[PDB]
Amino acid sequence: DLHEILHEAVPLDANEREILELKEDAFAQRRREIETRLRAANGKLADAIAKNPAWSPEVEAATQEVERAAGDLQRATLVHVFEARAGLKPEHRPAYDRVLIDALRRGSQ
Amino acid sequence: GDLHEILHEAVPLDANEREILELKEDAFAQRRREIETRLRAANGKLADAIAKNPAWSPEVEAATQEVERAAGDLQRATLVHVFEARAGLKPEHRPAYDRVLIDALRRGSQ
Ligand code: NI
Ligand code: NI
Repeated sequence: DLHEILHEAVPLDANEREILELKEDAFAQRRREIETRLRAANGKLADAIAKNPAWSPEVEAATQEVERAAGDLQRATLVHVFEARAGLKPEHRPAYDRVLIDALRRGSQ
Repeated sequence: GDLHEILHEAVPLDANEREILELKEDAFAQRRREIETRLRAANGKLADAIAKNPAWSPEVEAATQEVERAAGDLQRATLVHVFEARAGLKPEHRPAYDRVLIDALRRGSQ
């Protein structure tokens, strides 16, 4: 929810909004792509447990995919934070940082 | 809701099942706190780094990887707990537990 709390947290001029809108679509593609992997991995866990409620090679395999998809989402969200930052004018960025830093510090708790 | 909290609410236990699962539930709860601790420490590491140099530094790359690991750890740790809890259940009560488990998980496939 770092993406959510940062989204529209700082002002944006006309040209900043349009660039950050393109970056948002790129993020949306990557996110939906990871989200699909997560969904498929869950579906296979469903079949596995419904077949045999034990930690089978099926369960382990799907779990690693869930693990990887979970981690990929955290990295993708952080990368987008910096990508969105790079789309700001070199005088607006410190305002973006202060919200980001606090959002992390209040999450360090 | 969370799968751990979906199950905890949806499939109820008897008096004996709760007393039996008490030790294991406390074990998982403290395992979760350890991972939560790791996550918080990772976030403060990112906060301190960006404040020094708002960039993708080695400090940022390392902390992100720590976040990536802890996020994955929680998923596995939760799943292991799900099976551990299932073991301490009466054989008769397991289909209900399984039903909530499979359904809650099936929702995560859509
Ligand atoms: Ni965004
Ligand atoms: Ni539990």
